[PDB]
Amino acid sequence: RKLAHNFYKPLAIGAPEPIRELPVRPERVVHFFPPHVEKIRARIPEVAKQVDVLCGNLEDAIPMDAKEAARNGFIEVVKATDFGDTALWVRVNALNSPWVLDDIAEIVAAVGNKLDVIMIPKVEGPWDIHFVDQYLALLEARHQIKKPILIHALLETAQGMVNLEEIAGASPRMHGFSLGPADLAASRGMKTTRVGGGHPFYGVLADPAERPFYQQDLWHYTIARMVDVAVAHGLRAFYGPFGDIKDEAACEAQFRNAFLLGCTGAWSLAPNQIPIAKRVFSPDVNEVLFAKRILEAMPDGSGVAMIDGKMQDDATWKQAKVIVDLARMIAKKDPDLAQAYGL
Amino acid sequence: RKLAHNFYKPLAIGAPEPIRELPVRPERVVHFFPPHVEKIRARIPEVAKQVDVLCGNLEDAIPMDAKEAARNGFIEVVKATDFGDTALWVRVNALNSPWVLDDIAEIVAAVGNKLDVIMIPKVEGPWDIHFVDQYLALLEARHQIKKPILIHALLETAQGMVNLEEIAGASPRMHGFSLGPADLAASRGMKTTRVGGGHPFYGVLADPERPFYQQDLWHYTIARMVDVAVAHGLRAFYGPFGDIKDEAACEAQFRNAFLLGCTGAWSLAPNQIPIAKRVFSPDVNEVLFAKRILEAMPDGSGVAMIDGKMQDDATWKQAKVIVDLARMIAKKDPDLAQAYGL
Amino acid sequence: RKLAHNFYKPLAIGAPEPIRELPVRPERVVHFFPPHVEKIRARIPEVAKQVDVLCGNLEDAIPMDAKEAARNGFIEVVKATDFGDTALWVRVNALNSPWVLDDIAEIVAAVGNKLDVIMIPKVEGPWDIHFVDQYLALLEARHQIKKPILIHALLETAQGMVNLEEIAGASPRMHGFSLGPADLAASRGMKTTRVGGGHPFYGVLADPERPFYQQDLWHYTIARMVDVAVAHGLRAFYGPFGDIKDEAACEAQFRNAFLLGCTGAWSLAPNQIPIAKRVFSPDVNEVLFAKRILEAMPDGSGVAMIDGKMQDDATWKQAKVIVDLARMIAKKDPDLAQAYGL
Amino acid sequence: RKLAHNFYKPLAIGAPEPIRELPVRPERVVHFFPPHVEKIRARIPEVAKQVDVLCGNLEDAIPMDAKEAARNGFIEVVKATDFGDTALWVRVNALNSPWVLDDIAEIVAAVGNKLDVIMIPKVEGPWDIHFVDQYLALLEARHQIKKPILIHALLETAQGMVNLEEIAGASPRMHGFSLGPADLAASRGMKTTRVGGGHPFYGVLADPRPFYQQDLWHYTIARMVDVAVAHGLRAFYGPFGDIKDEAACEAQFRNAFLLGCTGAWSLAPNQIPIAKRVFSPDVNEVLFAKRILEAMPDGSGVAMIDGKMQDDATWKQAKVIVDLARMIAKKDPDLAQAYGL
Amino acid sequence: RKLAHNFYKPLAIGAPEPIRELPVRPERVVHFFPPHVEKIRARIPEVAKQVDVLCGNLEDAIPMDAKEAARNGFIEVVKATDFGDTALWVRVNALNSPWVLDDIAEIVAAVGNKLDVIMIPKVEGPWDIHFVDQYLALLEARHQIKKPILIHALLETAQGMVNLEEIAGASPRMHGFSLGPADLAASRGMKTTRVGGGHPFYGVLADPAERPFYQQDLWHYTIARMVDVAVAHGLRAFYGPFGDIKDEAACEAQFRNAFLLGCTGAWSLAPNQIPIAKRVFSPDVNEVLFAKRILEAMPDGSGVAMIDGKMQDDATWKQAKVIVDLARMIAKKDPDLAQAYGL
Repeated sequence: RKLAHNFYKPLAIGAPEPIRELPVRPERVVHFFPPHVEKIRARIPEVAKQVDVLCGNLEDAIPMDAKEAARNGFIEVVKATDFGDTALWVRVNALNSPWVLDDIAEIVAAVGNKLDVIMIPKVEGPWDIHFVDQYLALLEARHQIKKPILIHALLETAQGMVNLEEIAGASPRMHGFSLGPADLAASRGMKTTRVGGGHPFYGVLADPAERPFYQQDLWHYTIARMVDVAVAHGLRAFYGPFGDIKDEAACEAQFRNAFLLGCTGAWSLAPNQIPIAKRVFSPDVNEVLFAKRILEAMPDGSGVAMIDGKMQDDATWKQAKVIVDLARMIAKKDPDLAQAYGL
Repeated sequence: RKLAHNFYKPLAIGAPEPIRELPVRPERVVHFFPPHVEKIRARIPEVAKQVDVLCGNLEDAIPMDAKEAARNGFIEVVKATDFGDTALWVRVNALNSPWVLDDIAEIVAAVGNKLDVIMIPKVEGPWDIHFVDQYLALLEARHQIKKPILIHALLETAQGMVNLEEIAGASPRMHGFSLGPADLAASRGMKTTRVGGGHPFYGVLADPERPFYQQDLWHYTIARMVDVAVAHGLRAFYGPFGDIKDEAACEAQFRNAFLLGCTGAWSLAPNQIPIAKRVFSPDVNEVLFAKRILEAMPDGSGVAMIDGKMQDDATWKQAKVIVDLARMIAKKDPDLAQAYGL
Repeated sequence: RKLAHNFYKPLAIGAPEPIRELPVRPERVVHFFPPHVEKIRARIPEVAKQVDVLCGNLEDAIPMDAKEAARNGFIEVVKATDFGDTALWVRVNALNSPWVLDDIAEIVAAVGNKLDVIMIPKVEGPWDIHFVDQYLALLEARHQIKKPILIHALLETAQGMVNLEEIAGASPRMHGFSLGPADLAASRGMKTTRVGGGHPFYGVLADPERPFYQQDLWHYTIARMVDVAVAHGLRAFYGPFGDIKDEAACEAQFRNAFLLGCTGAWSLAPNQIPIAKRVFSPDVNEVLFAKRILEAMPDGSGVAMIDGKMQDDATWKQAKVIVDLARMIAKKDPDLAQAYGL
Repeated sequence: RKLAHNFYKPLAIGAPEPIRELPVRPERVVHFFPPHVEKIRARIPEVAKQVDVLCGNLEDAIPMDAKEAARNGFIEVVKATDFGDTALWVRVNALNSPWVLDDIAEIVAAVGNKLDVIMIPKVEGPWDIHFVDQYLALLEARHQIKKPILIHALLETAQGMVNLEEIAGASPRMHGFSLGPADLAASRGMKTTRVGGGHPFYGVLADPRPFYQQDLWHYTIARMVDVAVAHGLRAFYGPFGDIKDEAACEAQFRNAFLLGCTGAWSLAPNQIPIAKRVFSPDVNEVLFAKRILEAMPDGSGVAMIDGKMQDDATWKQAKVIVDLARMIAKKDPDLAQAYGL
Repeated sequence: RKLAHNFYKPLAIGAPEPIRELPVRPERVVHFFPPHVEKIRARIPEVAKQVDVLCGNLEDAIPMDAKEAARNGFIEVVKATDFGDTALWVRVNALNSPWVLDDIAEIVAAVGNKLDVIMIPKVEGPWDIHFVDQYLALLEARHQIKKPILIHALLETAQGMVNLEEIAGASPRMHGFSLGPADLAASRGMKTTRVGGGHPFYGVLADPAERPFYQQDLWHYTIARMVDVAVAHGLRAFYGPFGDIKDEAACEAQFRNAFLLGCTGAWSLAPNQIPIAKRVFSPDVNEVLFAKRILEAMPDGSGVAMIDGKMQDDATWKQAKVIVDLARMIAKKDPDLAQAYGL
């Protein structure tokens, strides 16, 4: 628990000033891609135009022999690509791995000024954050990175869920969390199906034709807790990978459940999940219109105002301010939503 | 959190001795009324006889040009009304609002001896409780209030849910928590259809037509609220249900709270009044069992075993609570009086 | 918490060295038996062969006038029986009862080397663990117990759930947790139709006859229990299911706990024995995947990758546990032996 | 720490109700004695009249073959002695020792209604207190002890000094702390020439040479007092080993007293009057407190004495120091007139 | 402790923005005066010209029948006086007294825009700070106070010393601490012969004519602990009152002991203590001359510099900046120190 007057200081001389609040931009879909596959690298400038954020993958589904080819491939394609409004993330290897050191160092050195958020696997405590925060700062100051590279934590273990508060407030670099269904289920010892997301035998048997069996959601406690901790710290919650690429119905349903609980976006591991994520995690229409009324009653966000019998202040205003700014950005690339939002 | 030998001490010279445990009384329904409306104000003495708890509202749905009127209005009825066995609460404005200072100060000064619980909107940390505690204490001393005015925390933000333990044990004034569904959903970013309800699209899709089983949005919230509240000797409450017209959903939602361990719920309309009282009335067989406990242990001392279960002091005090509670309800409900035998 | 270098030191001179990790063995079923009953006592050596864990009961459903005969009767049967591969547990009385002192002391004194785990009722805080840990150490050093006796915490209060993390990391004696549904629901104010069951009136009403989707009362509880236990290297157990004859609902409830990460459940009758064993037997596909991890990394060192997932120390020793557990079960079950390939 | 509404409840059924405040009584001197020595046991009924607190010792300086004799001898003399106004303490063996179980269990069983305070050696954390608290409660309930036996923590390790706040607020049984100089110095690696004393070579050298000796125990005692007082506990100076050096003994006792310590141990009859003389309540403080008790008849309302507002916390301490002075006045005629009680 | 992103927010709509760093100004002497006394009240414009800080007293040594007179007297003299460079404090009554509410409310209402710091007696925990913080914010918003009024905690109990960390980080209003010797000694059970002084009989007796008796300082632990907690949280530590007015020798020695341990200033209960405090707690000439070179080496305050073998960063530059500003302000009032400092 750092002191407030030390929390927002750069951890290295020449490192960029830590952020006071998260950058507002579309993050409905976190599209993953293997940077070592040449065919994939070829289409990256085209796919970048269809997604909110594009994320390079050096960890899972990346063979041990391809680790360096992935890192170099990532650096290669990023140097050549103008991502424009699409954000750039990268998931490096775990902190105990023999690749993570070169992963962060070589990438920040080469394409640090294009990198927005870095994803760290298997974050189990604030000590993990402390290392990465200090490590990035020294790398940022070294190569004159102009904007602080944010930290996205991947929740994969039982300990991670327990230490969620301490992780959330360990650094001003914190961006948010991603629920890793397959990894977390393996850690906890959950028996799920279809690489994480449910099990048809988890339900309630009714009292006595045949007794009704009402399936229940295995991930209620997990997401609910993830949202509360994240929101309280001004961070965003995300549903991670939905491994069952072919079941688009279960995918959209699972994505929707996350959205209804307060999640910002989800991962896509294939071209068919891109439109699903962008559709589900798009800001509610009525919610956008309501926030426009709030911004109109309060030009500065100063003073006291009441809308629909509800007192307004700086908190509700900044909040209305982010969702309108967000919706406007989405409207800029979606004529159909530009009409529905009036933005 | 304060030291044990300082926790139950008055925060002001003249302030009444803090309570050691919650006053036992019916709290199945907390009826909200707008004190600035003379028409509604005039019916208060008769409504009070219909509800367990009556709560004046100065906050939401009370216009900014009517705050002073709502405040002065509330003082007016309370001065002129004898509430009898009905508890008197009031929901003042937010701690950052330009109304809260005069709200608490003037109401305590005028009717502090009739006010039981004050409800604080948007409690997010123990620092909120600490302010209200010290502020009330100085006010109680100035006007010689005989009973300590308790504090009810309204949960409306994510931080409030996370800091629930710190809030619960921040003061001996703590009464309990009310879930503010609409406000909490807005804070978290929950997508919900109507206040107090859930969402039709939250559910589990069955494996490869595929059935769709709706889920409860508020399960985690109520469960955590109950656990924290009970552990600190407080009481958990379900807040407002915005759909007055839909009584079936209202009873179903109130029942979900009751089954998880909530004490009562809010009522915004007269049709919600009998619903809350019916749902949150103490379980009959549970009451009947506590009567055996109180009898096996008249003094409440020594060791006793009922149905193979050992009875210590903790279970006895719990049994004393529900039996007394059931009796105060049986006092004005001939049917429950029959079932309880009280 | 204690410092790391002190955490694994014995609390008494002559007390066995504290374990660094849980002893791996079948714990799918915890069969309870009243040691004061003679006809039950006689059939014990036979019942022991049919269960993974046999637990003597001195607490609930044991009359106060039979407490001593239960304690003595337990010592008698344990003395004359070689339980073999069956784990031996005992549930003593509550830490505030007038029996617990003689319970722990006399049992450890006589059969301490045959006792594996002691179940403590109503653990509410780390202080409870601290007493038993220090108490046991003094008793172990006195009678030269070679194996450290582990503590199994019974969760029966809301405060216990709130302090679950402090309880989990209070001692290396910690084995795991078991839910006490009848008590935990009483403490919370939860309404259940069965001990360890749910409630048919708890569910989501659909928007406009309106269908009613039942929900699980225990989702929050089990989920929190699992995360805390697993994080501290402990095992979470479901506990008892009241409705003995509802084997259908018994299996479903046991299954839900298993799917969430619970190691096993209690059995209150012979018919619940095969149900618990069937349900909590290690998932076939976890066993298979674990063997691939072990086959890939002989000594557990170095870096490897299975199905795209990097394997480290944590994954390896976790896989070592599963296979060892599956092998111990394969030994006494030919069907699972072929399914596991062990 | 436990929750406030649970903190003051008996930890066993039939156990006496936990105290809310420390019992007010003279504790200027804690006189130790070896209960196994029959010659000492014979004079105890008379020695008790000469000390504020009498504490039997089962731990240090008690041979391993005499541990059982000491425990039985203690029970024997306590049964035979009417202690009157003299407090009865006992220092059992360490919590890891093979004697502590029998020490606490058998003594409480036989003379639990005469035992006021147990001194526990080498208390390092709240866990130590949690065990003793729960263990005592079950023993108290079983033998129907009428008053809760308090716990006095011995500070003998660096860890104990670090976990002071956590040890203090871990139980309502907590009476206070005694400093254990020899063992604490050994734990820290501190160099002292005497048990309870400092070191002549610890000091400040002047600039170009006089050498100004410093007190090694300043930090330790100051920290102990703050933590104890904050929790409503009493801090004590432990044993002073150098029996013959009465000048240095009084100086060490006085240093502790000036910092806020309640009393000190006595390892020999000659230290008994020294502790009394030093740790007797200041006359001026007693007289000023009498003014408070007179100005505020019930302790309510708001008064002001010498330009200082008197609430309830100030009045409660005025009441404590006066009651304490009166009890001492009951057996010291010189202070009876000095205090005016 | 609050989260960093909520820590620096107004606690009320209309309340001024909380400070990020302590205002830099001469605080060597905090001169106490009784506002209920007429002749004192009439010389205030003259005395204020001779002190760094002027603090009105409503608490100790103020009779109960004079509480209202003192409160009104303070308000009247502040309204009529332009204090210029002199800071204005006030010590209201204890938080449990029947005078606190009126003390704070009426003063903020009438002279809130002239009040710099408010001193609270007997601060024992963060909860105390929490009340005053919120109370002030609601009063500041109501009366349009432009600058936030800071909180100065008086240490008078053993509990206060123990909870010193939680107190220091309880609010951005925190200015620092003052040691209250008579009250704290009474709480602890200490014995002193003078208010603020030690005790002759507290010392080390040398080994075996006469055995020498080396006197020891009673307040070493207290001041040392107070300084570490204060400095860590970016606060300032003050000695407080030295009750022995006559003994100027002991007063200066006692003030110096605080100054050598890092205390910013002390109270002056009498006109003869004013020049003593100003002389003692004036910034050391060596620190000013050296800290200037730091600013000289690195003007903007960034980059990597090295002075006398020691690396200079943001932390050291910021501390060097304040010591020169402080010295320059003092230079404006003292031509001797203006010569020594060179400012």
